[PDB]
Amino acid sequence: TRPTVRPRNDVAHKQLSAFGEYVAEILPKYVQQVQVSCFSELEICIHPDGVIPVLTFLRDHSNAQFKSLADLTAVDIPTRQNRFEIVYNLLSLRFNSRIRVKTYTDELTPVESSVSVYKAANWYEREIWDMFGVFFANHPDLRRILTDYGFEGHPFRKDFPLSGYVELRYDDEVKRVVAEPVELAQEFRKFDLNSPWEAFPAYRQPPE
Amino acid sequence: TYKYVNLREPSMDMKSVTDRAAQTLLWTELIRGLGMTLSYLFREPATINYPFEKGPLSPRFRGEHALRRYPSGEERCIACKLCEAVCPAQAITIEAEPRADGSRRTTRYDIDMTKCIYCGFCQEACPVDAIVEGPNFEFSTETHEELLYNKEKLLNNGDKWEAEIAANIQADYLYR
Amino acid sequence: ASATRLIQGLRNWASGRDLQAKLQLRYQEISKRTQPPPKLPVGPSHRLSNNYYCARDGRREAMPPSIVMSSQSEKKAVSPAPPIKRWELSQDEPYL
Amino acid sequence: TSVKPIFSRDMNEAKRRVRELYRAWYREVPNTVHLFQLDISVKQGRDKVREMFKKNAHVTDPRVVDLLVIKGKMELEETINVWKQRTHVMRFFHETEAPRPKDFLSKFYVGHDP
Amino acid sequence: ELLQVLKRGLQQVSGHGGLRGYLRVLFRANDVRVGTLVGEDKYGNKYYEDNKQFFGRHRWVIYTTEMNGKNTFWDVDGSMVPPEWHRWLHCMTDDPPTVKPPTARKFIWTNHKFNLSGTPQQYVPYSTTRKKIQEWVPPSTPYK
Amino acid sequence: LHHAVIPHGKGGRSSVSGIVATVFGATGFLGRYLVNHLGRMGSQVIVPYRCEPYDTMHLRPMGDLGQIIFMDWNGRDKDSIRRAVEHSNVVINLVGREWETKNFDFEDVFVKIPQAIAQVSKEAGVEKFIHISHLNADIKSSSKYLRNKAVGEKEVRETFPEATIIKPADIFGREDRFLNYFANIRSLGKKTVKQPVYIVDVTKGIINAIKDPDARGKTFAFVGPNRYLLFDLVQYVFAVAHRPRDKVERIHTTDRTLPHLPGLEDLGVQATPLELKAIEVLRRHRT
Amino acid sequence: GVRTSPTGEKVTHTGQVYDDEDYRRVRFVGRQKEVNENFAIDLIAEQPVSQVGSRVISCDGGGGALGHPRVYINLDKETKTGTCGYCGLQFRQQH
Ligand SMILES: NC(=O)C1=CN([C@@H]2O[C@H](COP(=O)(O)OP(=O)(O)OC[C@H]3O[C@@H](n4cnc5c(N)ncnc54)[C@H](OP(=O)(O)O)[C@@H]3O)[C@@H](O)[C@H]2O)C=CC1
Ligand code: SF4
Ligand code: SF4
Ligand SMILES: [Zn+2]
Repeated sequence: TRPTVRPRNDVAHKQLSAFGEYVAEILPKYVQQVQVSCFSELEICIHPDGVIPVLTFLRDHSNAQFKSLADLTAVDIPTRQNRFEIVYNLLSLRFNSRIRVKTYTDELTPVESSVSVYKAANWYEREIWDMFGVFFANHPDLRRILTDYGFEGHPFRKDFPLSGYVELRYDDEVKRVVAEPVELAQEFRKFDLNSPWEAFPAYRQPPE
Repeated sequence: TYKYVNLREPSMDMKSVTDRAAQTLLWTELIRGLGMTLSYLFREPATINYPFEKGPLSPRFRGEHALRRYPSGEERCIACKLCEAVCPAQAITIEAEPRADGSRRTTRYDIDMTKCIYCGFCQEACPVDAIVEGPNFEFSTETHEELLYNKEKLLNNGDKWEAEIAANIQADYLYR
Repeated sequence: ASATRLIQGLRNWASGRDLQAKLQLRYQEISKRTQPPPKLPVGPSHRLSNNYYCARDGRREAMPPSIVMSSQSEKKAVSPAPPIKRWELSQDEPYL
Repeated sequence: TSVKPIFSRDMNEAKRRVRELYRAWYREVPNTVHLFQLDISVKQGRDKVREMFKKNAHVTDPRVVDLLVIKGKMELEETINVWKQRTHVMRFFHETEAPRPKDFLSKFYVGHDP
Repeated sequence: ELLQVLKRGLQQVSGHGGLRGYLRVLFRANDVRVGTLVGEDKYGNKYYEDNKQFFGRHRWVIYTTEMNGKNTFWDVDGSMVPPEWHRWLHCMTDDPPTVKPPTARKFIWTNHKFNLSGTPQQYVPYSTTRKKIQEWVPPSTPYK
Repeated sequence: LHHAVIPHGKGGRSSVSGIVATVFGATGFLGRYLVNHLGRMGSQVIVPYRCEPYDTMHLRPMGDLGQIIFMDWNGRDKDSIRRAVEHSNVVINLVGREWETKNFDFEDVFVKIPQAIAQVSKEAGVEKFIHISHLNADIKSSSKYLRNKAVGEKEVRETFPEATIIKPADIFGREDRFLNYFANIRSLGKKTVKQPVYIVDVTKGIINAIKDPDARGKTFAFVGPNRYLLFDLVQYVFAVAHRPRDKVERIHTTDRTLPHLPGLEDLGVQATPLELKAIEVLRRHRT
Repeated sequence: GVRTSPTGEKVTHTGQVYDDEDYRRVRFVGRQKEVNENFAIDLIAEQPVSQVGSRVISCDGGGGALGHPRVYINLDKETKTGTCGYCGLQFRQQH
């Protein structure tokens, strides 16, 4: 208990609980889950038709400033009707608190493209388009950054395998570097390590 | 606690403005920079004449990938496959058979020296300390064929020296 | 160094920072190796007779995150935290 | 089932935007075969452009057609700029076989191609 | 005292042994820092450690000609050292290997065959495995 | 037959194919494109070089990981040639120099080289040996080069019966000899028929013959699909290039068809004309 | 203990030496095959059979924390010697 166990502080837990119920009171149009972890960071789980209202609210209003933007990743969870998750990760400058706006989406329907209100979101948005495929309507510039120009597939899905379909080599028949389907030298032997016996008891989902 | 920089003002006294004017029209601070660089000229440079003076090191370097063996005995490995399970680029490849005795042994033990990223995870992981990151770092190889070490390569590379390896392990078996 | 007085005087004159003292050619704190074999102590583990692992069972203490509102006059509007205090100029040679 | 599509409302705007994009590709290819110092006649390049249009012909949904229009527009912009190179344009073609036919006989001699 | 350094500097020219031996190690690469003779070892090579020089120029090795018959007057390689002096020379210790020479092992080569890429003798990769599936041989008797 | 010789799946980049190919020469032109097409096929290629290792260093990495292999050889002895054919499934004679040197004339390369290698190939147990030659190299006049190739054809026909004697016409490509000689001159013209054939049609035919059994012993000759005038060809080369001695006898004299013996379409590979590839390959004009 | 193969190539400690139908011989051209010269099988008969009079004894491997972990072997077979799996060297009991 006292040694080697990272102690939690319930003060931040209670204050973020009050702040979360406050947000769910004042924006009832879009709020679904307001969850607080044990390490006391706020997680607000949101429908993707209030991205512009929630961010235009949470940038201002003088109960929570939150100027700073960070990570946006649309973490691909299958077995859902909506695969991808846009995760905005917002930081204050006056208050020292971190909130995670997790809004959901699918492969095709656009989110509202936050670049009009957070200027940092431009290359983050271009990266999420080039790696996942979440189109951003009413956005100025969608190009490819971090992948090749002759490349397609949105490689950070789960449906894109670890090796590539294309692979380059030089050949002198045409004096240039050409693309061929993959012919590995070793298998990348993947080891089964999902060991049984339920290493955590508090997270048992309800069975049938 | 904050200690900000660049907050002075130009003092309009005659002394300060004629000092800044002398700085401008008389190249004084540039001569100061030349003075600092010549002050490092007349030192003695810390180079080492390389192929005669090798550099310093630690007794915990990660080099050659040797194998060991028991005192007046046979090989120390077992083929317990922990090093293939922990090799973070999976350069280790182990195919194991038992021989005519019954004690378990190997057939094939491979390191890709290309894919080896020299962690020391197979140094920490091996229970009998069979594989040791070797001491020296001189590989300098012409072809790509040579850089795929075999088990007999690693045995003849552990037979090439152990006195180094045994001295370093006895220096540093107490920490790790 | 290990040399005459005129060139050492020109070195001190080209930069008055006492060049013979701190010269970046070390001769003395080459660490005396083959040290005595160090014993690594262990603190609040391996003590017998009380170390029930269920007591310090820190992995199992991770609760699932507590849920507040869903889709499935109250004098309020607190902030997530108190406003952070404005700092101070430090004493260790500030500006100005 | 609440779906907000990208640009169109039905396949009429799909046909409109794809015929505009094909017009752009048709007048953009001879500029590139002048610029990149290629090895390919103009009509061979135009035929493989219309081949790439014909490959995706069995798509019905308006969102997917609009998203293909987006993909083709992005790559046409990156080819009218000089941001791509000769490797990429030759990567669109196939002058490095890949020779394996669709014969069951050749897929019997060459092993294990059902 | 500028002429005293030229007098002191002329002595380590003769401290190597003379002129023709002096010209040998000078035109080999550089070194004129002779004077201590810590250790000689088989294949003729010598080892010097001074305490007036700093960390990195403590210890150095001078190789002999034709140690493996390879005309190594020129083109000295790395790993032309035996391994105990390889422990001594990287400053992995404070003792020469005349303090603890041996080991309790009867398998060490007498040679320390040096770096051998681009030679008549270089390493090759090969599978250390026997037959895979043991292809069947048809019987030798004829029929019909 | 023995394992690790059977084919495996797809082709190229350590996809192992059946052949183990010993290729002579290959530091020049046609052997280099043949090594490239074997590396695209993905087989183990033994190449002996008498020359510097640096030239085969620049034509080296087309093979995959440990696929190609090097050794040394000469045109005097048999021990290095036997060392080259210690274990070889197929072997090709692609040798020749188009100008006489001090140590070797046109004599004794075409005479001395194929005797020894055909002898040790028939002895040391190889299969499907393939020998190149020039088209219409006869006993007829005006070329010591071509009569020596006729002598070599006589020897390779007589000893080692089960060969494939093959001959292309004058071939053109990225490092061609005579087309670069056409671009690099200084000039006059006659009437002389000539068929050129692009180099990759020839090497596709060669590798199809080297993997195809049951068409062996039949000698082949290669066909240019146009077969038109020399002076029109020089006009077309100067037109696409924007500008207005045994070799010169060889190019001026004759290049004819021979309907006796089969060619491209009797093996099944599409011919490519001069004009398309000539627009492709004629760079290096002004600016 | 190399074997006089018809190829003449050195065998290994594992029976993997080639045939006359192997082209890996012709990739060993001019490059001398480095085989292990000191084997692992025959180095047990070089070591004497130790005799420890007790019943169930303990093997470590020549020094603490340098070797194999503690293995407590049994010597109850009247005619078969004990054998540590890690070490490989035998033990006998003295009545
Ligand atoms: N139109 C054409 O180009 C035609 C070509 N051919 C054949 O195609 C091949 C390639 O054509 P090309 O470029 O003109 O010829 P190359 O000279 O380029 O190719 C022959 C290769 O073998 C080497 N070689 C030849 N003779 C000797 C020798 N006596 N000793 C050692 N090495 C030798 C050459 O030089 P090195 O030793 O420096 O490696 C070169 O590596 C040749 O075999 C030629 O006979 C035949 C008919 C028509
Ligand atoms: S971890 Fe050690 S004992 Fe286990 S297989 Fe690897 S080298 Fe052998
Ligand atoms: S040090 Fe090398 S062999 Fe060992 S685990 Fe790391 S990458 Fe693998
Ligand atoms: Zn034991």
